[PDB]
Amino acid sequence: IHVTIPADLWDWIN
Amino acid sequence: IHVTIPADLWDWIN
Amino acid sequence: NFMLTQPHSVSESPGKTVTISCTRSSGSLANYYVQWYQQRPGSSPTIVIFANNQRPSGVPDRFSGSIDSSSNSASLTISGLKTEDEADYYCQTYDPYSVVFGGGTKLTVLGQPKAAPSVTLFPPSSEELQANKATLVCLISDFYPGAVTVAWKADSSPVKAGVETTTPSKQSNNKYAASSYLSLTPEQWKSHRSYSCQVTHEGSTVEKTVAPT
Amino acid sequence: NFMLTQPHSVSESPGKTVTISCTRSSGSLANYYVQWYQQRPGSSPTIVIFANNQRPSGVPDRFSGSIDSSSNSASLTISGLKTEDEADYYCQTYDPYSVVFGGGTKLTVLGQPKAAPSVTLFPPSSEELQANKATLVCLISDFYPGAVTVAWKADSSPVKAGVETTTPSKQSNNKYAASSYLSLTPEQWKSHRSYSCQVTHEGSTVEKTVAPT
Amino acid sequence: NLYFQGEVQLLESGGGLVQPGGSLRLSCAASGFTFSSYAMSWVRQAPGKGLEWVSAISGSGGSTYYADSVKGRFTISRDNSKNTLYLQMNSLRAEDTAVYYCARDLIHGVTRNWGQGTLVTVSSASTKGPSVFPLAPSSGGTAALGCLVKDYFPQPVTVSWNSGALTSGVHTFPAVLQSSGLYSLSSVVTVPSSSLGTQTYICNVNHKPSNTKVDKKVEP
Amino acid sequence: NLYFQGEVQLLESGGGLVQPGGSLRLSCAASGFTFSSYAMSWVRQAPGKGLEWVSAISGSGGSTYYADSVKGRFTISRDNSKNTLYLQMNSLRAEDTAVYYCARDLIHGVTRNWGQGTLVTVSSASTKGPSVFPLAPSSGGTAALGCLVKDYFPQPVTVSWNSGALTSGVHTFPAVLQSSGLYSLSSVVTVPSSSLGTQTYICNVNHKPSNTKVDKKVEP
Amino acid sequence: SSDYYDRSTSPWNLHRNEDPERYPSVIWEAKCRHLGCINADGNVDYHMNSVPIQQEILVLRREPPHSPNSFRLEKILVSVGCTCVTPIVH
Amino acid sequence: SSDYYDRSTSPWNLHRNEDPERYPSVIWEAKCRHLGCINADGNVDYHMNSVPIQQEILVLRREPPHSPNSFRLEKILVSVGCTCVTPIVH
Amino acid sequence: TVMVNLNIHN
Amino acid sequence: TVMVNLNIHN
Repeated sequence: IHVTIPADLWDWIN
Repeated sequence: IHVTIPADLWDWIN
Repeated sequence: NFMLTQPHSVSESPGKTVTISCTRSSGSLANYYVQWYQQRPGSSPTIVIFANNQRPSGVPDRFSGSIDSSSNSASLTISGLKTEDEADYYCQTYDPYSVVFGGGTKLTVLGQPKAAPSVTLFPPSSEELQANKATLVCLISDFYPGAVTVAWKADSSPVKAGVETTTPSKQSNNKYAASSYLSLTPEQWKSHRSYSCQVTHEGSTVEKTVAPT
Repeated sequence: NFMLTQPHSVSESPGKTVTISCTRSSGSLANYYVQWYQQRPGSSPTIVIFANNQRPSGVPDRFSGSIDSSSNSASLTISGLKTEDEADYYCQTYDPYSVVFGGGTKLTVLGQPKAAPSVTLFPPSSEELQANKATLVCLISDFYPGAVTVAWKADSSPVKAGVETTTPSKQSNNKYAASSYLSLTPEQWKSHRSYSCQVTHEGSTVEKTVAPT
Repeated sequence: NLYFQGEVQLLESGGGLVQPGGSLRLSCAASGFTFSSYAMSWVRQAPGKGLEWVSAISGSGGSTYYADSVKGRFTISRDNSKNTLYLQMNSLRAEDTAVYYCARDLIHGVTRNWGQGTLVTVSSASTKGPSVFPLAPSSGGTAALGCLVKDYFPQPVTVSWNSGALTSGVHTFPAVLQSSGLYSLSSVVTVPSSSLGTQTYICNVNHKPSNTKVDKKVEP
Repeated sequence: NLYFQGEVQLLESGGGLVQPGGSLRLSCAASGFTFSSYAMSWVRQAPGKGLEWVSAISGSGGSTYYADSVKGRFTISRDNSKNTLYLQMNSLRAEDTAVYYCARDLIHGVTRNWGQGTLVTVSSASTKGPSVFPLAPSSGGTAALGCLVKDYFPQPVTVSWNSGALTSGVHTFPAVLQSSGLYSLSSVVTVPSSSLGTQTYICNVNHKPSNTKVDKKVEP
Repeated sequence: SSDYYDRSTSPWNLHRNEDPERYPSVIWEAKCRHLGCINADGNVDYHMNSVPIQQEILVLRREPPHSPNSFRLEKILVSVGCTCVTPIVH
Repeated sequence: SSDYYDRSTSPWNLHRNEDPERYPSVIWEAKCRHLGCINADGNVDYHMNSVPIQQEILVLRREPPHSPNSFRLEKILVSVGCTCVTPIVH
Repeated sequence: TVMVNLNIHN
Repeated sequence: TVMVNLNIHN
């Protein structure tokens, strides 16, 4: 699997 | 990682 | 908050037109929609008029709402009056927080024929006397108008103690029914020679008598 | 679609009141908001009235809108009239698809003082004659009213061929400017003894003469 | 109207007997319309009295309204996923005794549809199933016989004859409220005189408030 | 009003010369307000004529409106993420020659704010930069001198003196439209007579439609 | 589940936006019925406008379309219902 | 990004719903200003009501809260704006 | 790349 | 469990 998420969501994950 | 998704989304994945 | 005032009673003959006013104290009536409900005995209210003058699918053109700001009042008019229109009518409106119902108007269709009352008197059952109690049962039915007087007698002497009487109520046949009870001791019942239920209707009195075995 | 009709011109003295009508053909005017714009020379239109009678922050109480359905027309009134109010005024409205502007009304504040025209005439430059062409330049300025007549003469004889004249235009000082050109062959210029620009304003004529070297 | 006559259905439950200071929850199951987009109301009627508005709630449940008389004691709520309206009533008082109706509102204050109603009784008096006494026929070709349904609390009682096989000639009388706080009523039936001896006449008395069902044989 | 006088800003670009049948795109950059919640309009004015509505679009861009004269040839659109309004004009005709204004609408048809305008010229005539001729001073203490800016197309030309150091006494005259289709104008300046010889007087002529800048020294 | 679309003074119609490549597959988009709003007398009034109310929502797409192993979470704009706006604010 | 909340006849206020456990963290919820709608004369009219327009949206939560390794994608209901409804439909 | 254990809900 | 390679977007 390969999943693309917004940069916005990636910031929240950190 | 552990991700919970709606049954609705799991049906669409199949 | 505020209140709505409507008459207690309204009367007219069949085919004629009646009008029920509903006056609002605090606030302008014209700023809020006024609703009209019909309530039959023992039934949920039904809508007759909503939003000042709108009729639900099924309500006859006989019923119509109107509002008048120069008096701060709403009105319900019933033209071509029928006997089925006899019921209790409520106006209803609101302000930005409250919802208020008027006190209700009782509708009477004049012209209905006079009916003599049917009286049936029951003495105490053996099962009841065995329980060491005694009740005389007076049942009044099929009378019109619904104004009745009940007076009990032991042999010939009157009695006011131990008597419980209902208020008249409308029957399915548009006539009235009532009931009166005499709670006695088996000793009071067994001592007297007889007992009688006297019911007066529009001046005429109908009597029923029972005797201890 | 539809159209709006307004007068071509409106005139009044300072301090007095003017009124510009705007009449709608197809559709009811009262169903759609009417806007009023002011347009100064060479400038974008500015809003004077929106939604029939609303004034934007900064528009004086002198300006006021009104609508009249008994004539299907909107009006713009300007009380306490000033010289700054001289401009072009447009009414605007719409229907469910279209947006329509009226033809415009030109406002004239009467009472402004008469001004004699300043005429300056230039003969052809050496650079231009070198290019084998010749132009005489007549510049008319500082005149009021903006109605001027330009007539060219070669020595004393009139000339209608090769003359191009502008329409008057408002200057920064609220006076008018115009310009007239005479396109000649260097041969026509070099042959004659002199040339003259004659400009007439309110009956009086001001002349300027130039001669070939 | 967006809805035809009869499609909006409102069904209340939860009424009953409670003591002063007690708590009770009313439920109103809705159908036939898009529940979440309607304001809902509670309206009550004390026995023999007029209609009195109690409370209201917006479609979303985000806004609530109460009559001054119930403010701080009652809470209206709704579950839009269950198409159900609620009324949680706390510190209940004798004045709260009424039939409570569920109502659908077109906008706040415009009630368009009513439920069937549910009876709430606030009293210190204990529930009491009735004592059923036969009212034997005696002295036309028509005999009157009945049942005396004595000393029950609260209302209501239901009277049937021969498990509902006998419906014609039945006259079940409205109850009398005794000075004791207890109710009594009578049910009479007119039958042919010749049928006495041949036929068995039984009154089936149902008092749901005390879970009491009593069948009394009425003999000549 | 939700906005103070001057905060709404509308800036058009994209006007120019095009041949009959040609295409051109107008842009209108907006600021000072929530662009996505406003209907926008295009309005035009032919030189020496009245205002004429061209087209309109809703806040979302979901609805479009056109004058009968431009239907099927023009397309209004917007990029709400860029706060920009557009007008794509196809099969352009001589009648489309105008200053085109961008407009903010309170509701469809209620125009509240206007842009600066952008000039669109539809003509078969080629762009042509002007020929600048000095208009030498001669016969008060005040001398008149100028520049004849001859045979340019289309409008506009801008005239400055001494790179904008000389602004007082300058009178730049409105252009004449020759029978040829070409324009001509004159710029004159009144200077002290005693300054001739000492001072150098230069007219700076800018004709952006042909990318022509010409500086002419005007000598006695 | 809601009948506001029909009771509003700025009423709307729901349009099915069908895309099997995204989750949710069907999105019902509000499209306003009229340019104006239904006034106090049941008539369309053009002294006001019906405008759609938009909301940015997260959706999952099969990116690239039809492919099984990859997916993309992205924000899209959707029309939810319509409201009534006037040129005069009070 | 939009000023309909102020120009609507059913105007609303935006309330920040802040939750660091979900993405998006901040959701601005519409809360209607009045029970009625602003009529043609700038007054609150109670012959109609302002009602919120709700939309089901997907959100990602840290489930259980604060934890790093697990997450849950779920649908929630949010108020987007308000519309004006009347008891009379025409 | 990361190890994802995904489960449904109801 | 499944192998998930997740990347950002802009």
